[PDB]
Amino acid sequence: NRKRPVPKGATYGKPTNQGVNELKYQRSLRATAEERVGRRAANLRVLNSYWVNQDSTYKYFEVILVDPQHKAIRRDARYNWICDPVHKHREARGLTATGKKSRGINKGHKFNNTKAGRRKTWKRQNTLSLWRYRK
Amino acid sequence: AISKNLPILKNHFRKHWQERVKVHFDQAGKKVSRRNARATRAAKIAPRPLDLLRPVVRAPTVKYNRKVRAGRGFTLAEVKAAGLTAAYARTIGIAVD
Amino acid sequence: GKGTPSFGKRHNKSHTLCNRCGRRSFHVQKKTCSSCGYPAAKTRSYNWGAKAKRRHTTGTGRMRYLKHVSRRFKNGFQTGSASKASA
Amino acid sequence: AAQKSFRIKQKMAKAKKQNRPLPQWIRLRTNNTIRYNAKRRNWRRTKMNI
Amino acid sequence: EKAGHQTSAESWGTGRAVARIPRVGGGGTGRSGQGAFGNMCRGGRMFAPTKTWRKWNVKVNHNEKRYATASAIAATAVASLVLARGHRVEKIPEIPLVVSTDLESIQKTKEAVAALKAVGAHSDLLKVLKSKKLRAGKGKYRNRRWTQRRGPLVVYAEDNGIVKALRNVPGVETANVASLNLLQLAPGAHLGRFVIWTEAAFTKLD
Amino acid sequence: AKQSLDVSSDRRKARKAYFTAPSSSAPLSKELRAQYGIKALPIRRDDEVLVVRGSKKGQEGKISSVYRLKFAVQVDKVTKEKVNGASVPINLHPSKLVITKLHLDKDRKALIQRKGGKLE
Amino acid sequence: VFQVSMKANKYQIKKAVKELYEVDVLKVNTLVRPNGTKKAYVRLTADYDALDIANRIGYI
Amino acid sequence: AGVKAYELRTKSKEQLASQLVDLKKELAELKVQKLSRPSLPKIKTVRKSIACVLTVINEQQREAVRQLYKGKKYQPKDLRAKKTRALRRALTKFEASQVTEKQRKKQIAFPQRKYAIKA
RNA sequence: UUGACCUCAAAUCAGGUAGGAGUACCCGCUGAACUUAAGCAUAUCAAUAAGCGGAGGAAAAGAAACCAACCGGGAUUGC
RNA sequence: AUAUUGGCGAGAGACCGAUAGCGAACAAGUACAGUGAUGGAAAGAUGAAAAGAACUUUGAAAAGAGAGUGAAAAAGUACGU
RNA sequence: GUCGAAUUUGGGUAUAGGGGCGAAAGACUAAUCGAACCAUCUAGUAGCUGGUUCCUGCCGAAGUUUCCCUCAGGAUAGCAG
RNA sequence: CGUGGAGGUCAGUGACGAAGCCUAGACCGUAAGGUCGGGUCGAACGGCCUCUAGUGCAGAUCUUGGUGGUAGUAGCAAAUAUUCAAAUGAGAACUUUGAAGACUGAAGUGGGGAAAGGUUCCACGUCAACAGCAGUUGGACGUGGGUUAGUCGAUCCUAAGAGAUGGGGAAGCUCCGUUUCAAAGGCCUGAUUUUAUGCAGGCCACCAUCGAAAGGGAAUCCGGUUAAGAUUCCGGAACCUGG
RNA sequence: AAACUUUCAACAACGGAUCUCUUGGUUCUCGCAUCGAUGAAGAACGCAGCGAAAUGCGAUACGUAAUGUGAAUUGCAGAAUUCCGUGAAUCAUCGAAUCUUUGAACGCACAUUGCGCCCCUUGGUAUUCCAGGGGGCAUGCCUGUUUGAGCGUCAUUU
Repeated sequence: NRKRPVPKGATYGKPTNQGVNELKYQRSLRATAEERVGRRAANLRVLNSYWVNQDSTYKYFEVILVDPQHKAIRRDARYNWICDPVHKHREARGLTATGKKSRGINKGHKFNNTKAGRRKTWKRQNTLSLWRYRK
Repeated sequence: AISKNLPILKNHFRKHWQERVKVHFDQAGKKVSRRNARATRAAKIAPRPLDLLRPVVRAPTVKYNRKVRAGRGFTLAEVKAAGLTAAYARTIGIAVD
Repeated sequence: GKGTPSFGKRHNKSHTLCNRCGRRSFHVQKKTCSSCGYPAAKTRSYNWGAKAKRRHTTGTGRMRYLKHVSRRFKNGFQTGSASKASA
Repeated sequence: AAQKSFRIKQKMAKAKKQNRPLPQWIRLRTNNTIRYNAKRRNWRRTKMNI
Repeated sequence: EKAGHQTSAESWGTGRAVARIPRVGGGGTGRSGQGAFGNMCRGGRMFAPTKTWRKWNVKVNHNEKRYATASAIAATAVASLVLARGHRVEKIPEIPLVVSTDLESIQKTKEAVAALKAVGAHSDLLKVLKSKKLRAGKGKYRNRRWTQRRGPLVVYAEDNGIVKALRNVPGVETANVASLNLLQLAPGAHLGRFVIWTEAAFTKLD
Repeated sequence: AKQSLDVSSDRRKARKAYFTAPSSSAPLSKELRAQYGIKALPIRRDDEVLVVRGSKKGQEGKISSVYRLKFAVQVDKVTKEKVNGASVPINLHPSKLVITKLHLDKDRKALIQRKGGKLE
Repeated sequence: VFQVSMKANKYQIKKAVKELYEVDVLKVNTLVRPNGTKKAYVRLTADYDALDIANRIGYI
Repeated sequence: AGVKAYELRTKSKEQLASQLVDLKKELAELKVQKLSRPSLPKIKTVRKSIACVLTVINEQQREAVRQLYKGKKYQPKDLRAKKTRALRRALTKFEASQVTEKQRKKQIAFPQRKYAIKA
């Protein structure tokens, strides 16, 4: 789990958020796997990942990456989309399979808090829209 | 605070509502800016009808049954009934759902 | 004396000229400039200080490259030479 | 400070060049609004702080 | 929104024989120790700073809007109301004024103006070109430098070029029957306007 | 009235574009406009010019130097003498001037026809 | 005495002067002037004198 | 007026190199007499002549270097056009316009047609 | 002893790429308190401000493991 | 199709008019203070054109009195009113 | 008072904010500390003091009821326009 | 009633002169205020029917700026010190020179430096400003000149300590350690005669870097010389390192 | 009665208010998509005949090359006649170059303008010493090439 980095356990707040040792983080270990690997080799692009093994202390993953600067991927237009600059650091913005699941973007009434982006839906629904002609 | 005879108003203006206020001064300016987009489309889209033709399809739910609205496409049964194949409607400018 | 007599015992230097911004914020003992950060690989700029950021953003120097970028795109990034039209 | 460094001296040499008043021609220029050297620096009233 | 609030000041409290308004920190600049924030200070924010979401435009009932315009159209007739806004039409055979539709198909300004002066609108034209004074307000250097009176207005059913033949001469304005702007038929909320009708336009009014 | 959406009518920009403008205007006489079919030309350093407005009205001369900082020209003979004995030229704005003799080497020999002229 | 370039050193002073004025150098002493320039004292050998060399280039 | 621009273009490579020392020496002479009297505006008009000849050497010298690399790939980096970093990266027009086998077969077989309504 | 496979490496090997800046909009992580409750511990402020990682001219979402139960509709986005 | 006090290029206003309006209409993130993170101002309008005062006299001079320039210096640079 | 020593001190270095260091006095932490400085939230909240910018005409009060962790406050009724 | 601006109107006023300001001068209104005459002054402004608001002032230990009485007052009283003559100068209790009288009494009121200052150093001319008196005097003003190193130091070594790799944490800005779970290096002989330097053996294993111009450290002194430099320049006489 | 205090007016002082102007700010709206290892943003230092500052620039230093306009700049000095013509201009445009020391900072370092290594070349009686000139040596990672390591391990004669 994700223990708070607060020093000596002090939280300096209301007695509501006084817990340190029992917080669970908001992204899967799979997302951290892409982050630590997609950052070591910046010349590559993270495509996907999957579970391979595990133990009491670690969770093992093998990440598949593509090279957009390689001429093989530059041609063979099936995979040209990975060469576009808009796909730079896809996993950093949570655009992978685990990314789209960790932030929970899916179709259905079960996903209304996060259906088009948690912040964007909040701002869209929490705002005052004033027209020129006040009806 | 409250007093006298008034309705009990609940105004949701407790957050920092001022930093997010989308005023719509443009409106008419955007209206002209969208006429330009529509006008320029009519030229480079060839002498085409612009919008496609949408099916006549019944509205859902209980209240909206007396009226019939426009759908998104002609399925495949109607497309096959017309004789033309599925993908030929898209080229000829008929939407398929 | 905590006042005037203790203000004459100060003849050392804590900070010195920063080799990256020259603002004399390079702490000697800490080896870290307090204004931009050095030899850190990133210039420190916090959103809680807005006047400080406004003092070092683009536009406070010379823009030796970006004064021409708008002009270069202003035509379309041409290359080569020019022709002779008349006169 | 006697046993100086070239980095410090290069800054002091810059200060010596700029420690001058306006040449008289400046005041006679067309549409001139400058009448004094507002950047004047002296070793008594102000300190350079290197 | 950041005006006056860029200066970071804290109140000095009590015990220093000064006003407890926020005093800025630091020293050696002449601004240090001065007032800030409060509207009583120098350089501080104005009281309740004006904000963009004021009600600039105000809605009007569509039927009511057509009612005042219809009333304004009736004000174009009746000689007494016309003279109440200048509009020197004292020498005119009758009101309303009806002109042939050929005025719509006039192309030259020189012939266009001569057409109005032949009818008798010359005095209204002559009323303009003498009132071109400056503006008393400070807005005279806010792109509102010059002001004139309002000359005769021309109502035409089908455009044939009259709009460009009168858009340069001062005071004269052109408007179709469809538009019939109320801001033109009763400027300054005063009834009565010297509107020049045409055969085609006067028949389409009904 | 202004019709295009590219030219400003604001006083602030109009005056700004005038004072802070780079280096890059007098009309001609009745005979020149009846001989060359052109109304206005830029001013040069070798032009004969006659004054039509101002106190020194009617005194003709040749421009000694077009002084583009004051936005005015200096006629050689039209001058006023200082008290101590020296004399200094007085600035003249070319719009209040009338050119009678031109100086056309090859370019002014070309500007005439481009503006619907017929030269000599 | 010359206002030599800042980047130059006594190795590059002893050779540049002897290529222009065809006179050898006994020794070079160089200091940095407090105005932002560099000064260099060039003492030629006894086989030449600076008087007829200073004026022939123009300054005397 | 110093030197002109296009007159020394026709000059040979060796002759231009010797032109520098001709200008370079007289600069050393103009410094010597500039201190003698407090007026010498002629130094500016020919210090712009030493720069012009230096510029012409580079434009002639780069052309020979460029002609050596014509026809073959991997030319020197500065010879390559600058653009911007993003434009130099990403996909070339051939790479972007390339299409797969299956999608191309659909394209020729079923293009988008043009039509209208008359009756 | 020779010749192949797999794994790990070496070089100022050939060719490439990434770091920083700006962040007004956009994608996430982390994350308070003043304050409201005319006290204060849930609550509200707030899934905010500060801090961190990441891009583009837009970003995101996007052809349903959808909404509905209705004579059913039919990618996403915004009013 | 949506947003965009950042960058470029423009058009505007029942906005402010220089103790207001951006901190800055001016050599303004400038002078300056702090060892530091940081804080941070004051300052527009002589005249159309310097024609900004030759020359006489007094005084050591600074300046004064004349003269003169300029419609007007009860416009003389510590200069609109 | 002490003065060749649990002496005095220069330079480098280490320890930092509810944290350092303390032969302890809640002492020192760059004139500030039983709890540092700077910027942001922040124009923090106040039942508590002060101020709250022209004329004339007409009408014109209350410190009382009930309730409230309510008694230097509100709500209700009253007086008043 | 009045103030900043907006629509309309009076073809309103105005450089033979608007606005603004002064005026124990006049008129109107109970009053908010309005009108006129005179002086000053030079570019715009006013009445009316409406609209709009950053619209009125005596004080809030109110913001900014300026000026008063106090007041020509308090005071310019520590460090035992002044006097005469001449010179310069329009202008000497203070500048210079000369003659006296004193003081610091060499743990200096003397000679050099470290940190710090940055041209204050020296020369010419000069007094509007600073030197809380004055001043032809200055650490002030305007213009110039001046700092010479194989040997003096920085350069190099390392102390307390800082910190980069390999690694391990941390969402992360970055944190731990720095020889620890890293296969981490160059190096003399020989080959020579395409071997340029490769190649065949003997080999050693330390194991980034920074960190103390009073810690360790290779080597020089004397005489003389500028307005201002010297263990640096001139002369003479040395020693060390690399080749 | 004077001096002195107070009030008013005339003039003259300190002072900067009032009116009028602005080669500014603020807000809205319509368009565009152009930072950086081909080494940016920023910083230091220097460049003009006579300038400190702003501005421009980088010993090619208020800048060079090219195109267009077309006879100037200006405070002075100076240079001109290049001005009926591949030519002025503190002009405009800008498609070619230069672009100091730095800076993500790139050989290692950096409150020491310190210390290194490799290649080419020149000089100093010199592959091994010194100096001058020119060009290189940062890390993570991708593809390929070349050298290797591993009874991890496979066939083959011994």
